[PDB]
Amino acid sequence: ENHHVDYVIRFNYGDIDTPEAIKKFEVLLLELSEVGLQTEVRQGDENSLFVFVRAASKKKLKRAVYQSRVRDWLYGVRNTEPEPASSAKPQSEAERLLVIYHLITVPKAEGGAGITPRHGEWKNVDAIFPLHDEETNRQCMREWSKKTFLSTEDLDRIRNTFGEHVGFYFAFLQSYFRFLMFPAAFGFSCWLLLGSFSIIYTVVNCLWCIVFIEYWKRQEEDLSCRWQTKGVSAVHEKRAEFKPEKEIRDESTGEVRGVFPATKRMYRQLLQVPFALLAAVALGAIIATCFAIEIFISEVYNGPLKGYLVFIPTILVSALIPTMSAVLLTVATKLNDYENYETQDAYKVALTQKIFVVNFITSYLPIILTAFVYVPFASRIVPYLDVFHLTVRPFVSKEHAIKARTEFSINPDRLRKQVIYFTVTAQIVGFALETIVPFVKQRVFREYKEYTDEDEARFLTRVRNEAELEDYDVTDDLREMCIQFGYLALFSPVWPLVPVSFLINNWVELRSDFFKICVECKRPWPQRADTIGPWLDSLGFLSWVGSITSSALVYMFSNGHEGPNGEPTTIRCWALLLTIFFSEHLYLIVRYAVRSALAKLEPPNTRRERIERFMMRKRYLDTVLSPTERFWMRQRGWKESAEVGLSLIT
Amino acid sequence: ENHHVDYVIRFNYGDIDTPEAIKKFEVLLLELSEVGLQTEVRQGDENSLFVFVRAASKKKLKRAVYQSRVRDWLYGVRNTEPEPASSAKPQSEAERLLVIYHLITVPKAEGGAGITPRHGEWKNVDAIFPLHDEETNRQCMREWSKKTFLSTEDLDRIRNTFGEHVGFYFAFLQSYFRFLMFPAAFGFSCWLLLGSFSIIYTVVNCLWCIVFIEYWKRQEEDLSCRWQTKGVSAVHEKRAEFKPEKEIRDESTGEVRGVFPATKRMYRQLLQVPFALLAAVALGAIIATCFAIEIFISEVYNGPLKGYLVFIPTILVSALIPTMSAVLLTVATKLNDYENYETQDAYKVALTQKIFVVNFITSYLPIILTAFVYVPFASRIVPYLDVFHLTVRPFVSKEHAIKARTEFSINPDRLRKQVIYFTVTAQIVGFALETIVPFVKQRVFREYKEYTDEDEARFLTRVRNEAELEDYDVTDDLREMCIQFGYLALFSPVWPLVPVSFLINNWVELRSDFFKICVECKRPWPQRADTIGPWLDSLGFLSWVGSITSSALVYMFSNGHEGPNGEPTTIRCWALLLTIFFSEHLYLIVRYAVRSALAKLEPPNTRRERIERFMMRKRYLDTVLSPTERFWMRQRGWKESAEVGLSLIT
Ligand SMILES: [Ca+2]
Ligand SMILES: [Ca+2]
Ligand SMILES: [Ca+2]
Ligand SMILES: [Ca+2]
Repeated sequence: ENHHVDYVIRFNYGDIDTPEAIKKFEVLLLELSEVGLQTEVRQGDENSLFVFVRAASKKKLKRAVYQSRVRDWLYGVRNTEPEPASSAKPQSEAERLLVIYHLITVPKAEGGAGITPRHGEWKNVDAIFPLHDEETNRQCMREWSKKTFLSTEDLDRIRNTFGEHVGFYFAFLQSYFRFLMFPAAFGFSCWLLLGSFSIIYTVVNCLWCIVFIEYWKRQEEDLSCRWQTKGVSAVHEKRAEFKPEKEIRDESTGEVRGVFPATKRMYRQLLQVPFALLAAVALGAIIATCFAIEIFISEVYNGPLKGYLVFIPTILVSALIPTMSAVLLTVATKLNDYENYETQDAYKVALTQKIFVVNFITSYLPIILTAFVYVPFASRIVPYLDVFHLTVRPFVSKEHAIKARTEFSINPDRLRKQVIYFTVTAQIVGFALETIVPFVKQRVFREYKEYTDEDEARFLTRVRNEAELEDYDVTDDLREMCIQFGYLALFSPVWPLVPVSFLINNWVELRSDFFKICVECKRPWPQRADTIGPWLDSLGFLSWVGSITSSALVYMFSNGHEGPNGEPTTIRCWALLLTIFFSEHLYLIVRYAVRSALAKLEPPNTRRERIERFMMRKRYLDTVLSPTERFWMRQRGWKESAEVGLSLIT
Repeated sequence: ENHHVDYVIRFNYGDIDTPEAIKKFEVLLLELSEVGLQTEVRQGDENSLFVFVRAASKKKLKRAVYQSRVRDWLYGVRNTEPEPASSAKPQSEAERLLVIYHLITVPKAEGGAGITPRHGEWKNVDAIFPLHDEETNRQCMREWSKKTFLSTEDLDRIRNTFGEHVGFYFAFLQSYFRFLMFPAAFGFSCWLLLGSFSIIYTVVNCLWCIVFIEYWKRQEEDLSCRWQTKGVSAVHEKRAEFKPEKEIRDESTGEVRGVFPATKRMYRQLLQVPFALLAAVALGAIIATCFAIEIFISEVYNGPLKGYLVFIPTILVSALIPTMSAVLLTVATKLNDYENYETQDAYKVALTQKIFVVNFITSYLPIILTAFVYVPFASRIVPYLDVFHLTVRPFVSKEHAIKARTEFSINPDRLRKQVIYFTVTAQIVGFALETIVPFVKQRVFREYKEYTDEDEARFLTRVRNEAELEDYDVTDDLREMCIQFGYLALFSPVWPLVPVSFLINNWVELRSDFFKICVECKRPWPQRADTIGPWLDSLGFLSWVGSITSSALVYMFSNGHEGPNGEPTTIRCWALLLTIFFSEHLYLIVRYAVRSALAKLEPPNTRRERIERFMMRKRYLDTVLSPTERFWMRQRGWKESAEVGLSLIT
């Protein structure tokens, strides 16, 4: 059905001249041939060729699979000895696709073709992608669209098709959804019986966050052992953009390495603090200014055309936060390039960590402003917001803009409504923008280009359609789930139905993300992983911060949703600070206890890998490696000493 | 000089009858013979026999050394393949002593004699100890009593004589002493230029604590790799008191294990929280009551005989804290037995962790009471201390006991004097009680018993003298150094010469502890370790708590040593809490940054062990282990595809 194709290499010739294009193309085909791959060339687009790649021989494929397994075993990623090359069948499509992707991409010295798409020698090579298995995808979709949980076999199927990175994301999402049943039930019970800002709800929520994060750390270790990816960072793919200072030739492996000093990288990484403060200043200024405009227009201004003016600040936010975030992403990418980052995974993790500052600010600063600035203050702030009258100055006359005032009186529904928005309406709108609109845009761009050799015209047209799809990044889905967890950890006391909303959304999220991968995206090459990465630390940080924000909220809103109704008078700053101190430190103590208790419970795959390391070393040992003297002359054997002892005893 | 003796086994017959003593002694000698050891029996004391133990054959010793190395390698403690048994010489005296100690003590099923001193089958066996190498000890003492730092070779000598546990203690002490030069110089500079309660001193002190602890974690990893003890917990010696529930026979090693459920142990370990609260209540009650008596007698009471009454509370503390601590140690030992603890190291670590609560309370609660109870309060507390007049009631008449009052006026030198005591006078008195008085007591008890065969009478008399010496526990010295670090981390802003005192004391402490080990204690058997153990976590906790206490002190005593002179009026509780919040979280952020920066700097022995694991697996691999088809039929080799691409581009 896929015509035995492993990868499609898109070669762009449109932006270059014919002689250089022909020379580069011949070089590409020669490298593919010399690395043991079979090529077929077809017209991809009007400006690109499709190089269809396949293992040229079953023997060569078995040899490459065996060498990949041997490299994994040598670097300790697996403990079982690699089976001989005659029995080296790819145990899944993900393994064959990974071996062939490495053959195409790893440098010539490392034993492959050095095709680095969108890099120096290969800027014409635009994309290297495998083909979707449409029947398997549709079977999986229809099968687990009718179940509650995905089986371990279902997760293994995802891993065997899309690799362990996508597999880890779906395993984490399934575990998060399963753990969300407890907070969903408990928060519905609290919303029914206690209402919001309940001490018992906040305590149980913090405890649940602790338990889920520690459980997932343990489960990640277990799953990376079960998928044979534990310690996979030892064989992380280098990135071709890495600029080494000197070239050193280690003696263990007869190769030059290209060293770069770690301390110099740390000096360059000092710039992350200024980047973070820049992003905080810019994004917080935009968000707080739009919040002040929103407050003025919606609650201070009392002139004509109030809806058409209250839609102003939401528009400005929706236009300016994406733009400022794109600028900050450009700055973060330039800083990530300045830091050198030998490996692609290190580069990706560092960029994700820089972007997490922007994510935190844009996701949580609105609710933080409403909760800890608008509610306690803003009876003392709205006198300073008369200056924002000019935002309504263009649409209404100067006198009507001035005579539009009333007692400010803070809205006690503002915070609950903002939390309900971010945890329900944002979820629905994000589902729409994430699955529906890209799908419709793809179908529209297809029928636009489709409206205005005979035996492979269908396969080739569907390959040309797959070539237009989006490039799936599992980091985006992990980011979304971690930001959602942050909402739960930080602001769930405001509205205890947040975990119910997240439970429903995450059940739908598994299926809709799988659909997006299978239908709206090119099939990702089966990248490996032994963890969700920096997102685990992000979740730990969010839960820590939530222990502070939730306790602050429970203190401030003890008297109800109004709490300090605009005035900071009722808030005793020492009692708020003491609440925060004891809550955060009870959090840290309970987290330490839970982590230490879970460290005493070794999971089965982890114990099996430890025992297997022992057994491998035992096999190795079994196959290879196969005056003063007058003091001791007094009592010959153990019996003479026994009689001397008897004589001394009696 | 030691007559080739490896171990001396002290067999006590005094508390049993002659037939049972003879039977037990014959069983002991038979086990020693059957495990390959040569025995010689002499009269140890009037109530004990000395069994002198030696490897019966150089071949048997080489075989036992080879088997020990093979076990270490199989469990991953070392990565280099064990050399053959014909080249299996003990590379140090510590290795031979460890192999022979294991031969004597590990159970019969594990391949040794099952002699467990002071246990069921062996309650008569009182002690198993090696003999000191007096010439080597005296050479080391005289050699590094004349140097500033001990060389890496000196530390290796300590490890090669006394094992890696003692070696880790001395390495930690040397590193701590070396790092103390920075705080000593900086604190002397601050005491000269700024005085006490300086913000810059407190900041620099917290930063130094962070850096030293993270550096020592890194150095512990490096040193355990250099001493081939990394991961030594995989071969931790089991403890004979362990009560298994079921007996399971794992298939990897053909042996029964004796499983006990970890969750049941965790249930039993829940009792540690009640023990900790009990110890806190009892010790804090004693300490606070004696502090109130001290305050009343010294500053409220103004009658006759004031010195003979002010010595009352110090006496009561010195008598009651040791007694209450012995009771709490009995309770902690019973709780440690209730928890089952398969291995001896786990038992020891758990008992040390239970005792650390008592250590923290008794070491720091006096200064904490003075700093955060006596200074802010105690103008509002001394009205409640008239009830303590009865403590002076026995020595003075009732009227003289009543008419002994004056304005309370808190002493502004109390806190500085208490800190100076705990950091200088306690150090000197502890040096005395630790080295001088045990030495003199030993010499006195010797000449008492020495006052009121001909060729080995000197060796035998010195073995009988060594048999009386104390049993060295390196945990005591680690406890002392960690409590000292706690004083530095918690209360150094009060008096910035604390690190100078600790620098001098720790230089003397290296030499005096080595002297105590070599002269006042039996030679410890060469127990292994890859860390100082729970004391690293204790240091981290103490530095964390110090970030809170030091910032609180700097806030409270901004106006000088008087600070809040008895009244809590000048202390703004929100400003104190905000100071604590920002100080502790700046601490945690800086600690995270320093830990992450140090994780990027792999030390040489660590990198060497990783590369050696790779090389060992490479040696193992080198010795053993040696319709759709019409799509691909269009272009045969890389050249036909090249011409198809050329025509398509044209
Ligand atoms: Ca979504
Ligand atoms: Ca998603
Ligand atoms: Ca000492
Ligand atoms: Ca000592």
